[PDB]
Amino acid sequence: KILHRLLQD
Amino acid sequence: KILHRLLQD
Amino acid sequence: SLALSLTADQMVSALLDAEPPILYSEYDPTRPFSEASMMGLLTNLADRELVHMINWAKRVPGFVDLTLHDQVHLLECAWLEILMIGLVWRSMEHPGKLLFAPNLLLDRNQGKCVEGMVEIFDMLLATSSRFRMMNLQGEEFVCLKSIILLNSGVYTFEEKDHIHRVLDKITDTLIHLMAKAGLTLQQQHQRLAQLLLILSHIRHMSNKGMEHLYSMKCKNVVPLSDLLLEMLDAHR
Amino acid sequence: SLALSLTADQMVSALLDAEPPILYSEYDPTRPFSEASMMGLLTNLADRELVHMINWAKRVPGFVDLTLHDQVHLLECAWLEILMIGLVWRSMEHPGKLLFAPNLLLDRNQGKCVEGMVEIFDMLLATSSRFRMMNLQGEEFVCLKSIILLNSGVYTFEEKDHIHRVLDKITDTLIHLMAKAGLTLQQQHQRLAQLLLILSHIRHMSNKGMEHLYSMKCKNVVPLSDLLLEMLDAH
Ligand SMILES: O/N=C/c1cc(-c2ccc(O)c(F)c2)ccc1O
Repeated sequence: KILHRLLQD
Repeated sequence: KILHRLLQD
Repeated sequence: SLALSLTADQMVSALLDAEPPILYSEYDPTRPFSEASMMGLLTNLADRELVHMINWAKRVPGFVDLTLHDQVHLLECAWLEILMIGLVWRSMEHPGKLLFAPNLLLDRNQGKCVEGMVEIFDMLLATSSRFRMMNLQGEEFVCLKSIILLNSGVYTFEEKDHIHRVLDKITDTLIHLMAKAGLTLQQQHQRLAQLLLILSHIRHMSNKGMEHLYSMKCKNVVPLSDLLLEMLDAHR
Repeated sequence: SLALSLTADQMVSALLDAEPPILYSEYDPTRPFSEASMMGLLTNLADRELVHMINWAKRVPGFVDLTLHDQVHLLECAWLEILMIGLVWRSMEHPGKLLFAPNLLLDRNQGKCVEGMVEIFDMLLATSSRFRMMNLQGEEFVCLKSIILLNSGVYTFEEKDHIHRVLDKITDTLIHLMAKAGLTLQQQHQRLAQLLLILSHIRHMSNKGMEHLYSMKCKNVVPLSDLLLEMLDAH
Protein backbone atom coordinates (compact mmCIF):
# COMPACT_ATOMS: atom_id res chain seq x y z
CA LYS A 1 0.00 0.00 0.00
CA ILE A 2 0.97 3.63 -0.50
CA LEU A 3 0.08 4.24 3.15
CA HIS A 4 2.53 1.52 4.20
CA ARG A 5 5.18 3.11 1.97
CA LEU A 6 4.70 6.62 3.35
CA LEU A 7 4.63 5.24 6.91
CA GLN A 8 7.89 3.35 6.32
CA ASP A 9 9.60 6.52 5.04
CA LYS B 1 -46.18 10.15 10.85
CA ILE B 2 -46.19 6.89 12.81
CA LEU B 3 -43.39 8.00 15.15
CA HIS B 4 -45.46 11.09 15.98
CA ARG B 5 -48.45 8.97 17.02
CA LEU B 6 -46.55 6.73 19.44
CA LEU B 7 -44.99 9.76 21.14
CA GLN B 8 -48.44 11.26 21.80
CA ASP B 9 -50.00 8.14 23.37
CA SER C 1 -37.64 21.77 33.85
CA LEU C 2 -37.93 19.07 36.50
CA ALA C 3 -34.95 17.02 35.27
CA LEU C 4 -32.47 19.69 36.38
CA SER C 5 -33.69 19.53 40.00
CA LEU C 6 -33.02 15.78 40.15
CA THR C 7 -30.21 14.47 42.32
CA ALA C 8 -27.68 11.96 41.04
CA ASP C 9 -29.24 9.01 42.89
CA GLN C 10 -32.70 10.14 41.80
CA MET C 11 -31.42 10.38 38.22
CA VAL C 12 -30.14 6.79 38.46
CA SER C 13 -33.45 5.53 39.88
CA ALA C 14 -35.55 7.12 37.13
CA LEU C 15 -33.31 5.63 34.43
CA LEU C 16 -33.32 2.12 35.92
CA ASP C 17 -37.08 2.36 36.44
CA ALA C 18 -37.63 3.22 32.75
CA GLU C 19 -35.62 0.26 31.42
CA PRO C 20 -37.47 -1.50 28.58
CA PRO C 21 -38.05 -5.24 28.97
CA ILE C 22 -36.12 -7.94 27.15
CA LEU C 23 -38.37 -9.19 24.36
CA TYR C 24 -38.48 -12.67 22.85
CA SER C 25 -38.14 -13.49 19.17
CA GLU C 26 -40.67 -15.36 17.05
CA TYR C 27 -37.93 -17.96 16.61
CA ASP C 28 -38.62 -21.66 16.06
CA PRO C 29 -35.56 -23.86 16.75
CA THR C 30 -36.72 -26.38 14.14
CA ARG C 31 -36.13 -23.80 11.36
CA PRO C 32 -32.42 -23.63 10.49
CA PHE C 33 -31.79 -20.19 9.09
CA SER C 34 -32.14 -19.03 5.53
CA GLU C 35 -31.31 -15.40 4.78
CA ALA C 36 -34.86 -14.02 4.72
CA SER C 37 -35.75 -15.95 7.89
CA MET C 38 -32.97 -14.37 9.95
CA MET C 39 -33.44 -10.88 8.52
CA GLY C 40 -37.18 -11.20 9.08
CA LEU C 41 -36.59 -12.23 12.69
CA LEU C 42 -34.14 -9.37 13.25
CA THR C 43 -36.48 -6.79 11.69
CA ASN C 44 -39.52 -8.17 13.52
CA LEU C 45 -37.60 -7.99 16.80
CA ALA C 46 -36.39 -4.45 16.06
CA ASP C 47 -39.95 -3.34 15.24
CA ARG C 48 -41.31 -4.53 18.59
CA GLU C 49 -38.30 -3.08 20.43
CA LEU C 50 -38.89 0.35 18.87
CA VAL C 51 -42.35 0.48 20.47
CA HIS C 52 -40.84 0.04 23.93
CA MET C 53 -38.02 2.46 23.08
CA ILE C 54 -40.42 5.31 22.30
CA ASN C 55 -42.15 4.90 25.67
CA TRP C 56 -38.72 4.57 27.29
CA ALA C 57 -37.59 7.85 25.72
CA LYS C 58 -40.53 9.75 27.22
CA ARG C 59 -39.36 8.54 30.65
CA VAL C 60 -35.79 9.84 30.19
CA PRO C 61 -35.59 12.97 32.40
CA GLY C 62 -35.72 16.08 30.24
CA PHE C 63 -36.93 14.35 27.07
CA VAL C 64 -40.57 15.37 27.50
CA ASP C 65 -39.49 18.99 27.99
CA LEU C 66 -38.56 18.98 24.28
CA THR C 67 -40.94 19.80 21.46
CA LEU C 68 -42.59 16.98 19.53
CA HIS C 69 -40.46 17.30 16.39
CA ASP C 70 -37.29 17.55 18.50
CA GLN C 71 -38.26 14.27 20.16
CA VAL C 72 -38.86 12.83 16.68
CA HIS C 73 -35.48 14.06 15.42
CA LEU C 74 -33.51 12.57 18.33
CA LEU C 75 -35.21 9.18 18.08
CA GLU C 76 -34.89 9.13 14.28
CA CYS C 77 -31.13 9.68 14.53
CA ALA C 78 -30.34 7.45 17.52
CA TRP C 79 -32.79 4.52 17.33
CA LEU C 80 -30.31 2.03 15.86
CA GLU C 81 -27.57 3.20 18.23
CA ILE C 82 -29.93 2.57 21.16
CA LEU C 83 -30.89 -0.89 19.87
CA MET C 84 -27.23 -1.83 19.42
CA ILE C 85 -25.97 -0.69 22.81
CA GLY C 86 -28.85 -2.62 24.35
CA LEU C 87 -27.91 -5.71 22.36
CA VAL C 88 -24.26 -5.33 23.40
CA TRP C 89 -25.34 -4.95 27.03
CA ARG C 90 -27.48 -8.10 26.88
CA SER C 91 -24.60 -10.07 25.36
CA MET C 92 -22.09 -9.13 28.08
CA GLU C 93 -22.38 -12.42 29.98
CA HIS C 94 -22.21 -14.43 26.71
CA PRO C 95 -18.68 -14.04 25.31
CA GLY C 96 -18.52 -14.53 21.56
CA LYS C 97 -22.32 -14.48 21.19
CA LEU C 98 -24.92 -11.79 20.47
CA LEU C 99 -28.04 -12.10 22.66
CA PHE C 100 -30.69 -10.64 20.37
CA ALA C 101 -33.39 -12.45 22.37
CA PRO C 102 -33.27 -15.06 25.15
CA ASN C 103 -34.36 -17.63 22.55
CA LEU C 104 -32.15 -16.03 19.84
CA LEU C 105 -28.46 -16.33 20.76
CA LEU C 106 -26.25 -16.00 17.67
CA ASP C 107 -22.48 -16.21 17.27
CA ARG C 108 -20.13 -15.03 14.52
CA ASN C 109 -20.86 -17.99 12.23
CA GLN C 110 -24.63 -17.37 12.09
CA GLY C 111 -24.08 -13.88 10.69
CA LYS C 112 -22.82 -15.26 7.38
CA CYS C 113 -26.42 -16.27 6.60
CA VAL C 114 -26.89 -12.61 5.59
CA GLU C 115 -24.66 -10.77 3.12
CA GLY C 116 -22.44 -8.35 5.01
CA MET C 117 -23.90 -9.15 8.43
CA VAL C 118 -20.76 -10.77 9.86
CA GLU C 119 -18.89 -7.46 9.60
CA ILE C 120 -21.49 -5.83 11.86
CA PHE C 121 -21.50 -8.90 14.13
CA ASP C 122 -17.76 -8.68 14.82
CA MET C 123 -18.02 -4.98 15.64
CA LEU C 124 -20.91 -5.72 18.00
CA LEU C 125 -18.94 -8.57 19.61
CA ALA C 126 -15.93 -6.27 20.00
CA THR C 127 -18.07 -3.73 21.86
CA SER C 128 -19.36 -6.48 24.16
CA SER C 129 -15.82 -7.61 24.99
CA ARG C 130 -15.02 -3.97 25.79
CA PHE C 131 -17.97 -3.62 28.17
CA ARG C 132 -16.92 -6.94 29.71
CA MET C 133 -13.28 -5.85 29.98
CA MET C 134 -14.36 -2.57 31.60
CA ASN C 135 -16.96 -4.41 33.74
CA LEU C 136 -19.61 -1.87 32.74
CA GLN C 137 -22.27 -1.39 35.41
CA GLY C 138 -25.99 -1.28 34.71
CA GLU C 139 -26.18 2.20 36.23
CA GLU C 140 -23.48 3.32 33.79
CA PHE C 141 -25.25 1.56 30.91
CA VAL C 142 -28.54 3.43 31.36
CA CYS C 143 -26.56 6.68 31.52
CA LEU C 144 -24.76 5.92 28.25
CA LYS C 145 -28.04 4.98 26.56
CA SER C 146 -29.66 8.25 27.67
CA ILE C 147 -26.63 10.18 26.39
CA ILE C 148 -27.01 8.58 22.94
CA LEU C 149 -30.64 9.72 22.76
CA LEU C 150 -29.87 13.35 23.59
CA ASN C 151 -26.50 13.71 21.84
CA SER C 152 -26.68 11.85 18.52
CA GLY C 153 -29.08 14.32 16.90
CA VAL C 154 -28.46 17.50 18.90
CA TYR C 155 -26.09 19.14 16.39
CA THR C 156 -28.39 18.13 13.51
CA PHE C 157 -31.28 20.46 14.42
CA GLU C 158 -32.67 27.13 23.72
CA GLU C 159 -33.75 23.56 23.06
CA LYS C 160 -30.06 22.71 22.65
CA ASP C 161 -29.17 24.62 25.82
CA HIS C 162 -31.67 22.45 27.69
CA ILE C 163 -30.24 19.30 26.07
CA HIS C 164 -26.70 20.39 26.98
CA ARG C 165 -27.79 21.01 30.57
CA VAL C 166 -29.38 17.55 30.82
CA LEU C 167 -26.25 16.05 29.26
CA ASP C 168 -24.14 17.76 31.93
CA LYS C 169 -26.48 16.28 34.54
CA ILE C 170 -25.83 12.78 33.20
CA THR C 171 -22.08 13.45 33.31
CA ASP C 172 -22.42 14.50 36.96
CA THR C 173 -24.36 11.26 37.48
CA LEU C 174 -21.67 9.12 35.84
CA ILE C 175 -18.99 10.75 37.99
CA HIS C 176 -21.26 10.31 41.02
CA LEU C 177 -21.52 6.55 40.44
CA MET C 178 -17.77 6.16 39.95
CA ALA C 179 -17.15 8.06 43.19
CA LYS C 180 -19.53 5.71 45.02
CA ALA C 181 -17.66 2.65 43.73
CA GLY C 182 -14.46 3.96 45.35
CA LEU C 183 -12.68 5.15 42.20
CA THR C 184 -10.06 7.85 42.63
CA LEU C 185 -10.31 11.20 40.85
CA GLN C 186 -7.84 10.13 38.15
CA GLN C 187 -9.75 6.87 37.67
CA GLN C 188 -13.03 8.80 37.43
CA HIS C 189 -12.16 11.01 34.46
CA GLN C 190 -10.21 8.16 32.84
CA ARG C 191 -13.20 5.81 33.08
CA LEU C 192 -15.53 8.63 32.04
CA ALA C 193 -13.38 9.11 28.94
CA GLN C 194 -13.27 5.37 28.21
CA LEU C 195 -17.07 5.13 28.36
CA LEU C 196 -17.72 8.13 26.11
CA LEU C 197 -15.28 7.04 23.40
CA ILE C 198 -17.39 3.88 23.01
CA LEU C 199 -20.12 6.13 21.62
CA SER C 200 -17.95 6.94 18.61
CA HIS C 201 -17.88 3.22 17.77
CA ILE C 202 -21.56 2.60 18.49
CA ARG C 203 -22.26 5.55 16.19
CA HIS C 204 -20.05 3.90 13.56
CA MET C 205 -21.83 0.55 13.89
CA SER C 206 -25.18 2.32 13.53
CA ASN C 207 -24.19 3.99 10.25
CA LYS C 208 -22.87 0.68 8.91
CA GLY C 209 -26.00 -1.13 10.09
CA MET C 210 -28.12 1.66 8.62
CA GLU C 211 -26.72 1.13 5.12
CA HIS C 212 -27.03 -2.65 5.47
CA LEU C 213 -30.74 -2.27 6.22
CA TYR C 214 -31.23 0.11 3.29
CA SER C 215 -29.62 -2.40 0.91
CA MET C 216 -31.71 -5.32 2.19
CA LYS C 217 -34.70 -3.02 1.73
CA CYS C 218 -33.73 -2.00 -1.82
CA LYS C 219 -32.78 -5.56 -2.78
CA ASN C 220 -36.15 -6.54 -1.24
CA VAL C 221 -34.99 -9.66 0.58
CA VAL C 222 -37.49 -9.08 3.41
CA PRO C 223 -40.40 -6.62 3.65
CA LEU C 224 -40.32 -4.08 6.46
CA SER C 225 -42.89 -2.62 8.82
CA ASP C 226 -44.07 0.90 8.02
CA LEU C 227 -42.61 2.30 11.25
CA LEU C 228 -39.25 0.65 10.57
CA LEU C 229 -39.27 2.08 7.04
CA GLU C 230 -40.02 5.55 8.41
CA MET C 231 -37.06 5.36 10.80
CA LEU C 232 -34.95 4.05 7.91
CA ASP C 233 -36.03 6.71 5.39
CA ALA C 234 -35.13 9.39 7.96
CA HIS C 235 -31.43 8.58 7.39
CA ARG C 236 -31.51 8.94 3.59
CA SER D 1 7.68 3.18 25.80
CA LEU D 2 8.61 6.87 25.86
CA ALA D 3 5.07 8.27 25.58
CA LEU D 4 4.12 7.05 29.06
CA SER D 5 7.02 8.98 30.61
CA LEU D 6 5.83 12.30 29.15
CA THR D 7 4.50 14.87 31.59
CA ALA D 8 1.31 16.83 30.92
CA ASP D 9 2.89 20.02 29.58
CA GLN D 10 5.52 18.00 27.70
CA MET D 11 2.65 16.09 26.08
CA VAL D 12 1.00 19.34 24.96
CA SER D 13 4.31 20.73 23.70
CA ALA D 14 4.96 17.60 21.63
CA LEU D 15 1.48 17.65 20.07
CA LEU D 16 1.64 21.39 19.35
CA ASP D 17 5.12 20.89 17.88
CA ALA D 18 3.87 18.22 15.45
CA GLU D 19 0.98 20.30 14.08
CA PRO D 20 0.81 20.01 10.27
CA PRO D 21 0.94 23.15 8.12
CA ILE D 22 -2.06 24.95 6.69
CA LEU D 23 -1.95 24.25 2.95
CA TYR D 24 -3.09 26.55 0.16
CA SER D 25 -5.45 25.41 -2.57
CA GLU D 26 -4.74 25.46 -6.30
CA TYR D 27 -7.81 27.68 -6.44
CA ASP D 28 -8.23 30.57 -8.87
CA PRO D 29 -11.07 32.93 -7.83
CA THR D 30 -11.40 34.14 -11.41
CA ARG D 31 -12.82 30.76 -12.38
CA PRO D 32 -16.38 29.75 -11.54
CA PHE D 33 -16.86 26.32 -10.05
CA SER D 34 -18.04 23.36 -12.03
CA GLU D 35 -19.16 20.45 -9.87
CA ALA D 36 -16.13 18.51 -11.12
CA SER D 37 -13.85 21.49 -10.40
CA MET D 38 -14.86 22.06 -6.77
CA MET D 39 -14.62 18.31 -6.16
CA GLY D 40 -11.20 18.25 -7.81
CA LEU D 41 -10.11 21.14 -5.59
CA LEU D 42 -11.36 19.58 -2.35
CA THR D 43 -9.94 16.14 -3.14
CA ASN D 44 -6.61 17.60 -4.29
CA LEU D 45 -6.39 19.50 -1.00
CA ALA D 46 -7.32 16.38 0.97
CA ASP D 47 -4.64 14.40 -0.87
CA ARG D 48 -1.89 16.88 0.01
CA GLU D 49 -3.11 17.06 3.62
CA LEU D 50 -2.91 13.25 3.88
CA VAL D 51 0.83 13.37 3.18
CA HIS D 52 1.34 15.78 6.08
CA MET D 53 -1.06 13.84 8.31
CA ILE D 54 0.94 10.63 7.83
CA ASN D 55 4.04 12.49 9.02
CA TRP D 56 2.03 14.11 11.82
CA ALA D 57 0.79 10.69 12.96
CA LYS D 58 4.36 9.42 13.39
CA ARG D 59 5.04 12.20 15.92
CA VAL D 60 1.91 11.50 18.00
CA PRO D 61 3.34 10.06 21.26
CA GLY D 62 2.97 6.28 21.30
CA PHE D 63 2.03 5.93 17.62
CA VAL D 64 5.47 4.82 16.43
CA ASP D 65 5.59 2.12 19.13
CA LEU D 66 2.80 0.37 17.19
CA THR D 67 3.50 -2.21 14.51
CA LEU D 68 3.30 -1.10 10.90
CA HIS D 69 -0.10 -2.57 10.01
CA ASP D 70 -1.61 -1.29 13.26
CA GLN D 71 -0.49 2.18 12.17
CA VAL D 72 -1.97 1.50 8.73
CA HIS D 73 -5.24 0.36 10.31
CA LEU D 74 -5.62 3.38 12.61
CA LEU D 75 -4.94 5.85 9.79
CA GLU D 76 -7.25 4.07 7.35
CA CYS D 77 -10.23 4.36 9.71
CA ALA D 78 -9.58 7.88 11.04
CA TRP D 79 -8.09 9.83 8.11
CA LEU D 80 -11.27 11.68 7.14
CA GLU D 81 -12.16 12.26 10.81
CA ILE D 82 -8.77 13.95 11.27
CA LEU D 83 -9.18 16.04 8.11
CA MET D 84 -12.65 17.15 9.20
CA ILE D 85 -11.77 18.14 12.77
CA GLY D 86 -8.85 20.14 11.38
CA LEU D 87 -11.12 21.88 8.87
CA VAL D 88 -13.61 22.58 11.67
CA TRP D 89 -10.76 23.95 13.80
CA ARG D 90 -9.47 26.25 11.05
CA SER D 91 -13.02 27.57 10.52
CA MET D 92 -13.72 28.56 14.14
CA GLU D 93 -13.24 32.30 13.56
CA HIS D 94 -15.27 32.29 10.30
CA PRO D 95 -18.92 31.78 11.29
CA GLY D 96 -21.06 30.25 8.58
CA LYS D 97 -17.98 29.51 6.46
CA LEU D 98 -15.58 26.60 5.97
CA LEU D 99 -11.89 27.49 5.65
CA PHE D 100 -10.62 24.61 3.54
CA ALA D 101 -7.58 26.74 2.68
CA PRO D 102 -6.75 30.40 3.43
CA ASN D 103 -7.64 31.08 -0.22
CA LEU D 104 -10.60 28.64 -0.22
CA LEU D 105 -13.37 29.91 2.09
CA LEU D 106 -16.73 28.34 1.22
CA ASP D 107 -20.25 28.80 2.58
CA ARG D 108 -23.49 26.80 2.45
CA ASN D 109 -24.71 27.84 -1.00
CA GLN D 110 -21.42 26.93 -2.67
CA GLY D 111 -21.74 23.43 -1.21
CA LYS D 112 -24.82 22.99 -3.39
CA CYS D 113 -22.37 22.88 -6.31
CA VAL D 114 -22.03 19.16 -5.48
CA GLU D 115 -24.87 16.70 -4.97
CA GLY D 116 -25.36 15.90 -1.29
CA MET D 117 -22.43 18.11 -0.26
CA VAL D 118 -24.51 20.82 1.45
CA GLU D 119 -25.72 18.18 3.92
CA ILE D 120 -22.09 17.54 4.88
CA PHE D 121 -21.34 21.27 4.95
CA ASP D 122 -24.09 21.98 7.48
CA MET D 123 -22.78 19.30 9.84
CA LEU D 124 -19.24 20.69 9.53
CA LEU D 125 -20.54 24.22 10.11
CA ALA D 126 -22.57 23.07 13.13
CA THR D 127 -19.46 21.42 14.57
CA SER D 128 -17.49 24.63 14.07
CA SER D 129 -20.19 26.65 15.84
CA ARG D 130 -19.98 24.22 18.76
CA PHE D 131 -16.21 24.66 19.11
CA ARG D 132 -16.67 28.43 18.94
CA MET D 133 -19.47 28.21 21.52
CA MET D 134 -17.24 26.15 23.83
CA ASN D 135 -14.25 28.31 22.79
CA LEU D 136 -12.06 25.31 22.09
CA GLN D 137 -8.38 25.80 22.87
CA GLY D 138 -5.56 24.72 20.58
CA GLU D 139 -4.14 22.61 23.40
CA GLU D 140 -7.50 20.83 23.61
CA PHE D 141 -7.71 20.50 19.82
CA VAL D 142 -4.41 18.65 19.45
CA CYS D 143 -5.45 16.27 22.23
CA LEU D 144 -8.79 15.49 20.58
CA LYS D 145 -7.14 14.91 17.20
CA SER D 146 -4.67 12.47 18.75
CA ILE D 147 -7.59 10.74 20.50
CA ILE D 148 -9.29 10.25 17.11
CA LEU D 149 -6.17 8.65 15.63
CA LEU D 150 -5.77 6.16 18.49
CA ASN D 151 -9.44 5.49 19.28
CA SER D 152 -11.37 5.36 16.00
CA GLY D 153 -9.86 2.05 14.85
CA VAL D 154 -8.80 0.32 18.07
CA TYR D 155 -11.86 -1.94 18.30
CA THR D 156 -11.60 -2.85 14.60
CA PHE D 157 -8.22 -4.51 15.33
CA GLU D 158 -1.04 -5.92 24.34
CA GLU D 159 -1.21 -3.56 21.37
CA LYS D 160 -4.58 -2.43 22.71
CA ASP D 161 -3.22 -2.19 26.26
CA HIS D 162 -0.54 0.22 25.06
CA ILE D 163 -3.06 2.30 23.09
CA HIS D 164 -5.48 2.45 26.02
CA ARG D 165 -2.61 3.53 28.28
CA VAL D 166 -1.73 6.34 25.86
CA LEU D 167 -5.41 7.30 25.66
CA ASP D 168 -5.62 7.48 29.46
CA LYS D 169 -2.59 9.79 29.42
CA ILE D 170 -4.24 12.13 26.91
CA THR D 171 -7.28 12.18 29.20
CA ASP D 172 -5.02 13.21 32.09
CA THR D 173 -3.58 15.89 29.81
CA LEU D 174 -7.04 17.25 28.97
CA ILE D 175 -7.92 17.34 32.68
CA HIS D 176 -4.57 18.98 33.48
CA LEU D 177 -5.29 21.72 30.94
CA MET D 178 -8.76 22.43 32.33
CA ALA D 179 -7.43 22.52 35.89
CA LYS D 180 -4.81 25.05 34.78
CA ALA D 181 -7.57 27.19 33.23
CA GLY D 182 -9.21 27.55 36.66
CA LEU D 183 -12.09 25.12 36.12
CA THR D 184 -13.62 23.34 39.09
CA LEU D 185 -13.65 19.55 39.15
CA GLN D 186 -17.31 19.50 38.12
CA GLN D 187 -16.45 21.85 35.24
CA GLN D 188 -13.54 19.60 34.25
CA HIS D 189 -15.68 16.44 34.05
CA GLN D 190 -18.42 18.22 32.11
CA ARG D 191 -16.10 19.88 29.59
CA LEU D 192 -14.20 16.61 29.12
CA ALA D 193 -17.55 14.93 28.46
CA GLN D 194 -18.71 17.69 26.10
CA LEU D 195 -15.49 17.46 24.07
CA LEU D 196 -15.64 13.67 23.79
CA LEU D 197 -19.27 13.73 22.65
CA ILE D 198 -18.16 15.88 19.70
CA LEU D 199 -16.11 12.92 18.46
CA SER D 200 -19.33 10.93 18.04
CA HIS D 201 -20.59 13.54 15.57
CA ILE D 202 -17.19 13.70 13.87
CA ARG D 203 -17.41 9.94 13.30
CA HIS D 204 -20.87 10.50 11.80
CA MET D 205 -19.61 13.21 9.43
CA SER D 206 -16.72 10.98 8.36
CA ASN D 207 -19.07 8.06 7.62
CA LYS D 208 -21.37 10.25 5.53
CA GLY D 209 -18.47 11.97 3.78
CA MET D 210 -16.88 8.57 3.19
CA GLU D 211 -20.02 7.45 1.34
CA HIS D 212 -20.21 10.74 -0.57
CA LEU D 213 -16.65 10.24 -1.85
CA TYR D 214 -17.31 6.62 -2.85
CA SER D 215 -20.36 7.94 -4.73
CA MET D 216 -18.37 10.56 -6.64
CA LYS D 217 -15.70 7.94 -7.33
CA CYS D 218 -18.19 5.67 -9.10
CA LYS D 219 -19.89 8.52 -10.99
CA ASN D 220 -16.43 9.51 -12.29
CA VAL D 221 -17.20 13.23 -12.05
CA VAL D 222 -13.50 13.70 -11.29
CA PRO D 223 -10.80 11.09 -10.53
CA LEU D 224 -8.86 11.17 -7.28
CA SER D 225 -5.28 10.32 -6.34
CA ASP D 226 -4.24 6.71 -5.86
CA LEU D 227 -3.49 7.39 -2.19
CA LEU D 228 -7.03 8.72 -1.79
CA LEU D 229 -8.42 5.63 -3.54
CA GLU D 230 -6.44 3.33 -1.23
CA MET D 231 -7.99 4.96 1.85
CA LEU D 232 -11.40 5.02 0.18
CA ASP D 233 -11.43 1.27 -0.50
CA ALA D 234 -10.38 0.59 3.09
CA HIS D 235 -13.95 1.61 3.96
O1 LIG E 1 -25.92 -4.53 10.11
N1 LIG E 1 -27.19 -4.65 10.58
C1 LIG E 1 -27.46 -5.07 11.79
C2 LIG E 1 -28.92 -5.16 12.20
C3 LIG E 1 -29.30 -5.17 13.53
C4 LIG E 1 -30.65 -5.24 13.87
C5 LIG E 1 -31.03 -5.26 15.33
C6 LIG E 1 -32.28 -5.70 15.72
C7 LIG E 1 -32.61 -5.71 17.07
C8 LIG E 1 -31.70 -5.27 18.02
O2 LIG E 1 -32.09 -5.30 19.37
C9 LIG E 1 -30.45 -4.83 17.62
F1 LIG E 1 -29.55 -4.41 18.52
C10 LIG E 1 -30.12 -4.82 16.28
C11 LIG E 1 -31.61 -5.30 12.88
C12 LIG E 1 -31.23 -5.28 11.55
C13 LIG E 1 -29.88 -5.21 11.21
O3 LIG E 1 -29.50 -5.20 9.86
